[PDB]
Amino acid sequence: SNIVGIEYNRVTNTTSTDFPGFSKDAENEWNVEKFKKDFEVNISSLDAREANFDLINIDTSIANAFRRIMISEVPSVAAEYVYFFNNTSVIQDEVLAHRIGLVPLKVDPDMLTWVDSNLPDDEKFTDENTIVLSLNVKCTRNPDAPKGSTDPKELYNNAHVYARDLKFEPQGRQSTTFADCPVVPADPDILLAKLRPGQEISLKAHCILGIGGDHAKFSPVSTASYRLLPQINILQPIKGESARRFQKCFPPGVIGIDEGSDEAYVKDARKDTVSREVLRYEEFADKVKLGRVRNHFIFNVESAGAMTPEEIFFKSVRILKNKAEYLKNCPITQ
Amino acid sequence: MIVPVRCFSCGKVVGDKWESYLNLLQEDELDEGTALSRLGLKRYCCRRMILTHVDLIEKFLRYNPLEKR
Amino acid sequence: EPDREKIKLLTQATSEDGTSASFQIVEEDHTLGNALRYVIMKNPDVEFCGYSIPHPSENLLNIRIQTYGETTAVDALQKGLKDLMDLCDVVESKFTEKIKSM
Amino acid sequence: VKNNLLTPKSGEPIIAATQDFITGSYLISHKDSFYDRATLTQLLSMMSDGIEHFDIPPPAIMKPYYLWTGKQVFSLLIKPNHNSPVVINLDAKNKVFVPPKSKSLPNEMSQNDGFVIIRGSQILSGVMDKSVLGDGKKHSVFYTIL
Amino acid sequence: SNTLFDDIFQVSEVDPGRYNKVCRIEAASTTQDQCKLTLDINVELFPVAAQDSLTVTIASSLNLTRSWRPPQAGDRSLADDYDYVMYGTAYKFEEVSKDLIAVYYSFGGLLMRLEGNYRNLNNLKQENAYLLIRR
Amino acid sequence: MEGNAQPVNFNRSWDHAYNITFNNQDKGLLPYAIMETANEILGPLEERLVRYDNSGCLVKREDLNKAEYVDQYDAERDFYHSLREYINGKATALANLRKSRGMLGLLEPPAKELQGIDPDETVPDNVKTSVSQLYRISEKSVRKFL
Ligand SMILES: [Zn+2]
Repeated sequence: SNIVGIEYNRVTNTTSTDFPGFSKDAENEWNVEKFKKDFEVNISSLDAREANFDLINIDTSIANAFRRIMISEVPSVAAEYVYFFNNTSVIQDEVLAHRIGLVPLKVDPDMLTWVDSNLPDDEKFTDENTIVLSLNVKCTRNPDAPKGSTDPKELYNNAHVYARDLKFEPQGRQSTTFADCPVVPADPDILLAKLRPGQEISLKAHCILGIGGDHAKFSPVSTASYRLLPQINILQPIKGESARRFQKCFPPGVIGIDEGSDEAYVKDARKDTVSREVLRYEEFADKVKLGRVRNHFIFNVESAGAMTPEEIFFKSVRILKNKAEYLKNCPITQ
Repeated sequence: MIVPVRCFSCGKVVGDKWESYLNLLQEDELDEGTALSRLGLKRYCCRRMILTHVDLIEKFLRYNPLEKR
Repeated sequence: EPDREKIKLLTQATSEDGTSASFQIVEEDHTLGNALRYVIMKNPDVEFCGYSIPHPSENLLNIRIQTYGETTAVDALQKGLKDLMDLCDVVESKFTEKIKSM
Repeated sequence: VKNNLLTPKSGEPIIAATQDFITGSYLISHKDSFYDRATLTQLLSMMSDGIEHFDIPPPAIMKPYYLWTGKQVFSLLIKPNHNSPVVINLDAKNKVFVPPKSKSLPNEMSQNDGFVIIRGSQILSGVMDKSVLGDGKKHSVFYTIL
Repeated sequence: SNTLFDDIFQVSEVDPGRYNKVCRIEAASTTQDQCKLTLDINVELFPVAAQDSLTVTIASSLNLTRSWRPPQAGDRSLADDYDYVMYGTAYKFEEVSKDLIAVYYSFGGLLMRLEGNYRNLNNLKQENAYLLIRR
Repeated sequence: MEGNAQPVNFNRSWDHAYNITFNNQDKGLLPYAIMETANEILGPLEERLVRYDNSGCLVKREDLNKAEYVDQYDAERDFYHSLREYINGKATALANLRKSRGMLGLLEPPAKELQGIDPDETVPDNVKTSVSQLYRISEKSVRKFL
C-alpha cells in the first residue's frame, strides 16, 4: 500500500516500497513515461510571498531534496560586511551588524556575481558583486513637543532607526542596471535600533549573495515545508449524538454531518491537522482509521520577500538537475 | 534587549511586528492571544518570539551618557 | 578543465570485475545521496545501493553500489544520474505548465 | 583501548554498548522489525560508511514481499561477508526474561525473546540489550568476538 | 520431490502479546495426533484466526555473486500455490519422550517448534529450509 | 577467565567446536570412541605432572590423594579431570539415548573381536538416522573442543 497508517502509539508503513526486489513480480522499474503520466502538480494558492501546491505521485526523497535545496542551496542577497562610522548607540556594533545582516533585501540574485574569496580585499568587491547600503541617523530632542507626553516618537525626532533608513547607493554601472528596480528592504518596518538625543549611527553595508548553508541570513524562504495529505476512513457508519462527538475530535471544517441520514462523513481532509484525538476514545475504535498518503505532498513555501516562491521551487529543481548533470559529466578518478 | 529580527526556529521576520503588537494591546485593547493571530503569527515558534520578549532597550536608554538625566 | 577531484572510485573497496564499487563525492550531502539511492535502487540489476556521510565536519559522501553480473557499478551510477535528470526535467515541465495555466 | 576491553576487577567487558546504542539495537532487533531490501541496504551502508562489502542473505519472508528481520541486520553486523573470519556461537539470557509456558520447553521458546542464540554468525532468537551488547556480562557478543 | 514435511493443522490459540505484527500461534495436527506446532507468524501479511485450518509444509528448495538474487518473474516455483513462504535454519533436534522428538526452526528470529513422532520427522536434516503455509 | 570462576566455559566452547567443524557427511562417534579420543589427547598432559612427596621422590599409587602430597600442579589436574568429566557426560547422554532407541549403549569399550558394531540388528532408515539427528559427535568436533 501507499498509506502511512496512524495508530494510537506508533506510525506504520513509512518507507517507500516501489522498486524491483520488493516482490517477486519485479515491477516498479524506473520508466520515465510512467512517471510522466502519474506525476501531477496542483496549485491551490499563489501570492507574492506564499505559494501552496500539491505534488502527486512523486517519491519522498525527491520532495525532501527540493525542500533541502530551497532551505540551504538557493542563493539570495544579504548584508555581509558593515563598516561603522561613529556608532554611539547603546546597541553594540556586533549586534547592530548582525541585525542589519538579518534583514531581507529585495534584490534579484540573478543580477549579482559570486564573490571570489581568495582575491584580496582591495579588488574583491566590484560593482557586479556588491550592493552598498548607507545608514545615517542622528537623534535630536524635539523642541515642539507636547508638555506631558511620554511617547519616544514625540519627545525625540529619530528615536527609532528602521529598516527603511538603509538607503541604496549605486556604484558604477549599477546606476543603470538598478534603475527600474531599486534596492529596498523587503520589510521596511524592521526596528533596527532605538536612539536618544546625542546618539548617532552611520554605516556602510556591503551586501553579497550566498547560500543558506553558510549562514541562515541567506535563506530565501521564511519556511519551506511539506505535509502528506491526511486520509480519514470511516469503516462503519457513525450516527446520532456520537457523530457530534466525532465532529469534535477534528477541526471544524474536516468532518460534517449529513442532514438526511444524520451520519458523519469527511468533508475536507486537507484541513485535518493530525491531532489523533479520535483514537483516545474506545467508542470510535474499529470505526475510524487514519493515515497519510505517502506520495501526496502539500508544499507550503513562504518567501522572505526577495523573490517569488514559485521561482524558489523552480530554482531548486534546476539546482538538483544541475547537480546530477555535473556528477554525470565528471570523470571518475581511481 | 531588543526584538529579534528573525524567528530563531523557522526564519520568519518578526522584528517588524513589535510596534504593531504594542499598538494592538494598547489602543485596540485586544488580548495577547488575538493580537498575535492578527499579525500573521500562526506557528508557535514565531508567537513565542514577541510573546516572551522583554524590551530592555527602554530601561537601558534611561542611562544615556551623552545627554543631564 | 574537467574536475578530477569531484568523484573518486575507492580501489580498496571495489571489486576485481567492477560489479561492486564505492564512490567518494566531494561537496555533497543527503539531498543528492537520497535521490541517487532511490533512483539507482529502481534499476533491476542493482542489489545494493547505499550512501553515508562519514563525518559531518567533512563535506563528503560515500556511495556503495553492488550489482549482479550483468552491469558494472559505474554504469548503474551513470544511469541513475541520467534518470534523476529526466525526473527533474519532468517535474520542471509539469510545474511550469501549471504555473502558466493559472 | 583495543587491548583494554575488559576490566581487571572481574574480567568483564567495560568498553561496550552504552545508552542510546542499546535502545537502537533493541529497536532494530525487535521482533516486529521487518525491512525491505532498500532499507536493509541503507542500514548496512550506514554502519560501514560505504566501504565494506556485504553479502545479502536470503530474506526471512518471501511469498507476500521480501522482508529482512533486524536480527539478520545484526548477523550482517557481526559478519559482513564470507571473507570475514568472525564466527561466534553463544547462548545468553536478556535482562528481562519471562520463562516459557511449560518447564519442559527450552529457554529460546520464552516470551518477549528472553533467550539469545547465535550459531555461526546468525542470530536465531532473542533481542540485543545490555546483557548481550552492554557491559558487566561475560556472555556478550563483543566479549565472544574478543 | 523436495517436500520434507507436509501436514494440515488446526489452530487452537493465537497469542499477540506485547507485539503488533507478529503472533505466536499453536496448532494441532488433524492427521497425526502426536504432531503439534508452535509458530511465529507475521499477522499483517498472513492474518490467522482461531479455529482456522491451514496447511504447513517444509521443503528443501522451491525449485520444481554470493549475495541473494530474487527469482525471475514468470518462473514456476513451489511458492506459487502457497500464501506465506519463510526461510530459516534448523538448529536444534531434541527429545520429549520415546517415539516423540521436537525440531526447532528459526526464520531470522521467528521461531517454530514442530513436535511429532520421529517416523514422520525423519526427513529433516538440520539445514536451511523453506516453510510454506496455505490457508 | 571466561567462566564462573573457571578458566574456560565448557558449554560455549563445545557449541563453538560443534558449529565450526559441522559436516553432514561426517560419521558420528560411539561414546567409547569419544572417551578414547579424549583420553588420547589428555593422557600425556596429566602424565607429565608426576607427583613427588616432600622428600623429593615418587609417590605410590595407594596414597596419591593424601593431603601431605599436595603440589602446585593440582589445579591443572583438576582442570583435566573436569574436562574429562564433561566429555564423559556428553558421551553418557549419547549412550543413554542410544539405549532408549532400542540399541546397545557402548559407554564402555567393547570386547576384542572388533568385528563391527550394529551391522544388522539396528534398522538403517528408522533408528540410525534418528540417533544421527539428535547427537552426532565427530572426531573433528571433540578434537577441536579439546
Ligand atoms: Zn517561527
